[PDB]
Amino acid sequence: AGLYTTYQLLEVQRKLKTLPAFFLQWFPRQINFQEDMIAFDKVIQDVTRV
Amino acid sequence: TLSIAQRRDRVIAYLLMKHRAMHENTWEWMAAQAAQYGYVDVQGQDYPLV
Repeated sequence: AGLYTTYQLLEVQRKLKTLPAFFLQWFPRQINFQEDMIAFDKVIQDVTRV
Repeated sequence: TLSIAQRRDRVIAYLLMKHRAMHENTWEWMAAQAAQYGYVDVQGQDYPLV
């Protein structure tokens, strides 16, 4: 003491947060593409009319 | 990628399937009416109510 208090540094206490993946389990399909856009065609055919 | 011959083929195949299925839907509907009410009212734009 006097000039300065001596210390022991004990191990650092890091806390690495993360946002673990949950929703990306329902998005299993990956496509890397250089076309401008992606396109889907959706078709509905009711076949229950009398 | 389709030829106009093939578009026609596709649409006709679909229409045949639609017709088969519409007839079968009418059978289902008639059966339901018969089983439930013990009578069936048959009607149409081109068929008087009997």
